[PDB]
Amino acid sequence: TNLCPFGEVFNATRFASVYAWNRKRISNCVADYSVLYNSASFSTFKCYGVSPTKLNDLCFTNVYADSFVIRGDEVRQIAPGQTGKIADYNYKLPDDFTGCVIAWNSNNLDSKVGGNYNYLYRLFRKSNLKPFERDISTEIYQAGSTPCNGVEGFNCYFPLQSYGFQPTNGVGYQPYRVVVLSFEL
Amino acid sequence: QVQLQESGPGLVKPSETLSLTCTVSGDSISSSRYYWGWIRQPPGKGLEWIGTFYYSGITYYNPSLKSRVTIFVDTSKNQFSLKLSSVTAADTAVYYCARPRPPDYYDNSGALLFDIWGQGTMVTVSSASTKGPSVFPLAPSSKSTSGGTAALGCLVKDYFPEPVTVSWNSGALTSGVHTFPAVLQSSGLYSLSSVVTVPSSSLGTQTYICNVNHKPSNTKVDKKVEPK
Amino acid sequence: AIRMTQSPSTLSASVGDRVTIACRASQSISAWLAWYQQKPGKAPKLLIYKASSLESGVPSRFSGSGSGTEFTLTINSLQPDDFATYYCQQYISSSPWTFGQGTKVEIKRTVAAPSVFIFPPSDEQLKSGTASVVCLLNNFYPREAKVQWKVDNALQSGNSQESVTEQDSKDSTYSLSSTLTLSKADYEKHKVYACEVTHQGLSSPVTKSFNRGE
Amino acid sequence: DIQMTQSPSSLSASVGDRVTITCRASQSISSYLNWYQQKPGKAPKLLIYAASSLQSGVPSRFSGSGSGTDFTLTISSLQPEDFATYYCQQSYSTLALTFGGGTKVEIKRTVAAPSVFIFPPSDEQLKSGTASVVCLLNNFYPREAKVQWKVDNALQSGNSQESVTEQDSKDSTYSLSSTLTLSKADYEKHKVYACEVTHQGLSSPVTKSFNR
Amino acid sequence: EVQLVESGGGVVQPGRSLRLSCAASAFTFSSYDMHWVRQAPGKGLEWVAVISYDGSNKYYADSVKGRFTISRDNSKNTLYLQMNSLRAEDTAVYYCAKDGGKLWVYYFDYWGQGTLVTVSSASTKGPSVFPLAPSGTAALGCLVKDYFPEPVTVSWNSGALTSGVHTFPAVLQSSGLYSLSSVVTVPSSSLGTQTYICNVNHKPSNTKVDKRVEP
Ligand SMILES: *[C@@H]1O[C@H](CO)[C@@H](O[C@@H]2O[C@H](CO)[C@@H](O)[C@H](O)[C@H]2NC(C)=O)[C@H](O)[C@H]1NC(C)=O
Repeated sequence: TNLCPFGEVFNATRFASVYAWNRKRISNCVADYSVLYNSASFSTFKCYGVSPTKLNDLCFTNVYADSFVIRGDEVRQIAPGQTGKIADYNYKLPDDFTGCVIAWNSNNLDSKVGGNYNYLYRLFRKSNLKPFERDISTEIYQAGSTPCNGVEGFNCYFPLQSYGFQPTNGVGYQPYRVVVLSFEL
Repeated sequence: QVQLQESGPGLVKPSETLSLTCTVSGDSISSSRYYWGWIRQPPGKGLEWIGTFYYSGITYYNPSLKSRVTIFVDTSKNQFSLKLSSVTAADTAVYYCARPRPPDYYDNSGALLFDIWGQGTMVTVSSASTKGPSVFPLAPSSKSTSGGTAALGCLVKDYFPEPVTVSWNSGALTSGVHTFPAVLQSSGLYSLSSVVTVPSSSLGTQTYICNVNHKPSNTKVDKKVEPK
Repeated sequence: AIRMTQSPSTLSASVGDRVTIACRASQSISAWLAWYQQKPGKAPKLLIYKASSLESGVPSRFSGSGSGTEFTLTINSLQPDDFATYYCQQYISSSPWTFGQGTKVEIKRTVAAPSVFIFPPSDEQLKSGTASVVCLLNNFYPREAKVQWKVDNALQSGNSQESVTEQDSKDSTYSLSSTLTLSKADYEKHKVYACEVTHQGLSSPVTKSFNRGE
Repeated sequence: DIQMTQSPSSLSASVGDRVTITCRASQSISSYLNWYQQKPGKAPKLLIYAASSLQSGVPSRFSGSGSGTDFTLTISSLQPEDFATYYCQQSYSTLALTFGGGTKVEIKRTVAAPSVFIFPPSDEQLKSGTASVVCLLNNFYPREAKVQWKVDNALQSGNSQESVTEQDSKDSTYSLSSTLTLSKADYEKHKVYACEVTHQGLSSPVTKSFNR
Repeated sequence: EVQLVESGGGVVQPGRSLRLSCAASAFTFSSYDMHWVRQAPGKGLEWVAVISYDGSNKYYADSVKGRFTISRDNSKNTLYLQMNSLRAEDTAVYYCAKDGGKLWVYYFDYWGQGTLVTVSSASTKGPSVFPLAPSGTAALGCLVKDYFPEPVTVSWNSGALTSGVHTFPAVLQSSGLYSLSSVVTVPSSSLGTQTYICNVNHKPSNTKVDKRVEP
C-alpha cells in the first residue's frame, strides 16, 4: 500500500519545540485526506486558499508537514498575516499561504506535574522571521548598548524561554500540538 | 451538580494497604473532563494534600508520602480510588476525596484548589479487631428533670474503631439533640453518649428511639428509651 | 515547599463584629491563594479563590485580599453560624505543606448557666458487670466548666472522662457529659452518687444526686 | 477572523450614475473576494467572484478589481433595479468565511424635513397596565435623524424603541416610529410628554408634546 | 435555473432542537459542496457550515461548532442542518447556498429564499390592536402590541388605501414579544367624515382584528 505517511506526523510520540519546528516532506504517495480529518478531535482546522473537502481532486501529492507545540493562546498566531512572539520570532506563514493548519489540545501528553520544561520558544530576536524560516541559534541576545560575548546577565539574555506546561494551567497556557500542511497546485 | 462520596474500610492493620473509593455523581457528567484528588486530616491536625490524578501517567503525589501512594480513575464507572501502602499509626486520619476546581482560561497556577469535596471517611490504622457497640438507655427521671423539660439519651459504649452515628426517631427528632464526641477508654475501646431534651408532659406518650450505626462492624441498634 | 502561616491561631469575636484573619507565605505566591471554611464534622468549604474572587453560593460578607506574601480574609458582620476553622491554601506549585495551620473562630455570647442532669446506670448495663454514671451539662457558655464526682461524699478522681460538644451553630452554647465508670461490685458498695458543677453562671455550685435503690 | 470593512456604509445616486464600492480586508486575501447583492426581503445574489470574474447572467455593467487588501466593485451605469445592499465576502480562509458590513445604494433625492406627529396612549390600553407613547417622523430625507424623548424636561434613555421603513418606493423618503414604553405607575408620576426631533432639514430641533 | 427550496423553520424554545431541509434541483447535487448561511434580523451575513459533495466532510463556524450538524442525502437531493441547543443568538433567517466549484476556495453562487428560525421562550400569543387618534394634513394609525411570533399583516380599509400609508418593521421588546406600528396621512378636512379601519391579521394565532380609528 502506497499511502502517504500522515500517521508519522500527527501520531508522533514526541513533538518539536516551536523555535526548532520539525518539517517532514511527503511526496510520491497517494494521500487519503478524507479520513485524515475524520478523527473527531482537532480543535483547530483552518485552510487557506484550498478547500479541505476538495483536496482529493489534486492529481499529485507533494506536501510539507510542519509540527510543533505552542500555548493555546498562541494557536491564533499560526496563520497568514499574524503578529506576536510566535509568528514574528518562531514560525512565520506567508501572506499567500496555500495549506491547512491543524491543532489539538495535548495537555494529557506534554504537561508534567512539576512542569514540562522540554518545550521552548524564542523570546528575543532583533528582526522578524521570513516565512518558513527556522532559527535554532541561541546566541546571547544583546538588549543594551554594551555587547555580551556569550555571557549572560543584564541586557544579555538567553533568547529562548520554556513553557513549563503544567496540567493545572488554563487552556490558554495548556499545550497544543500543531500540524501545518503546505500544498502545491 | 457534582457530588462525591467516599467509601472504604474504617480499619486497616499496620503495614497493610489502605484502599478507598470515591464515586462521582452528577448530571451525566464524565469524570474524564475533570481532575480528582485526595486530602486527609489527622485527628486534631491540619489538612494534607495527598495527591491528584490529572491524566493517565500525569499524577501528583505528596513527596512526603514517598512511593506508597497510587490513585486510579475509572472513567466508565465514574469513580476513583486511593491506595496507601505500608500504613502506620501516623496514617490514621479522616480522608476526603476532592475535585480540584478547573482553571480559568488564563490561569497560570502550578497547583489548584479544591471546590467540591466528599463527606470524609475515618480510617484507623490499628492491630485490634472490630467490635460492635453496646447501647444502653439513659432513662429520664426526677434527677434528670429541670422544670417542665426532661433529658434522656443513649450510652454507646465499648466499640472500635471510630466512628458511630446516632439519630433519634429515624432523624425526625433533631432539635435539642447533643451527640458528644467519643472518649478513648483505658480498655482501648471508644464510648460516647447522645442526649436530647424533651418536654416532661411527653415522656409517657411519645416513644423515643436512638438509632446507633457502627459501619465498621455492620451493627445497627434501635434502642427505645423509656422512663424507669 | 512553601510554608503558610496563619495568625492568630484562635480568636473569639462577638456577633456582628468584623473578623480579620492573616495568612503569610514564606515567599511570593502571586495571587494563587484560596480560603476554606471547615465546620466541625464537615468537609472544608471553599470560600475564596485567587485571593479575592468569591465562590458561588458564599455570602457577600466574606471577602479576601492580598498579593505576594501577606493575605487577609475578612468576615463582615459575624454570624453564629460562622463558627468554624478557616484555612488558607497556596497553589502556586504542587509541593508539600500546602495548607495553613488554620484559624479557629469562636463566637462570643452572653453568659449562660448549664442545666445539670445525672443518669444512674441502666439495668441492662448492670446486668453486664459494669456501671456507668453519666452527668450532663446542657447549653452553657463559656466553655470552661468543672465537674466533681462525689460518691458517699468521697471525692473521686481517675475513674471518669469528659466530652464537650463543639459550639452550637444557633445559640453558640456548649454541652458536657461526664461518665463515671465503675464495676458493678464497686457500684453495689456505695449508696449516694453525685456530680458537683461549678460555672461562671452559677452563683453557687449545683449538685444533682441519686441514691442506689431509690 | 479576517475583518472585511466596506466604505461607504451608504451612498446616494441617481439612474445613470457610476457607482464604486470599496472593500478592505484586515489581511491580504490575495484574489478570493466575492460580491453579493441583496434586496430587502430577498436572498443575496452573486455578482462577482474571484475579485473580477463576472458571474454568468449578471449584466456587464458590474465589474470588480483589486488584489491583496483593497477591492472595488463598480457599476458603470446605475439602473433602477440596482438599488440594493452590496456585500463583499472573503474566501481566502476557506473555513472562516466572513462578509463585509454591507453597502446600501439608495436613491438620491432632495432634502425633506420630517412631519412630526405624537400620539398619546389610548384609553383601551391604559386599562392593561402599560402605556405606549408613539412619535412619528413622516417622509424625510436623508435617513439620519435623532429622536429624543423628554419627560418633564428629563431625557429618557434605554426606554424606547425605534423603527425605520425602507426607502420609499415613490417619494424616496424614510419614516420613523419611536415607541416610549413605561408602566402605568411611571405614567402618573409625570405630566408632560415630548418628542424632540433633530434632522438635517430642520434649521432648529423640533419638539411635539402633549399634556396628560 | 438552479432551484433551492428550504423548509422546517419556525419557533423553538431555548435549549431545544430544530432541523432544516433544503431540496435542490436543476444541477448535479451530488458533485457540489453545500453551505448554510444565516442572517440575523437587521444584521449582516454569517457563514455557518459546509459539507462535501459526497457528504463525508463537515466543517462549522466557531459560533455553532459542537452545536449544529450538517448532512445531505444525494439520493433525494436534499441538504439538512440539525440545530441542537439553540440560543437566542441563533435567531436568524437560514439560507442554503450552492458552491460554485470553479475555484480552489468556497463561494456561494445560488441561494435559497431562506426560512425563519425564531428562538424564544414565548408561546404564540395574539396581538392587541390599539388606535392612534389624531390631535396642513393629519396623521393616524394603529399600534400592534404584544404578539408572538412574526409576522403580522396590516392593511387599511381592506386594501382600498395604499397612498400615504407607512407600516413599520416590528421591534422585539424586553417581554420577548413584538410591537408594530402602522400609520397613514389623510386629508385633514375629511377627518370626522371618512372611515378608517386597520386590518390586522396574525396568522400564527389566527387573529384577524379590525379596529376603527377616529379622533
Ligand atoms: C493515529 O493512531 C490512532 C491510534 O492511536 C489511529 O486511530 C485508530 O484508527 C483505526 C483505523 O486505522 C481505527 O480502527 C481505530 O478505532 C482508531 N483508534 C483510535 C484510538 O483512534 C489513527 O488512525 C492514527 N492516525 C493516522 C493518521 O495514522
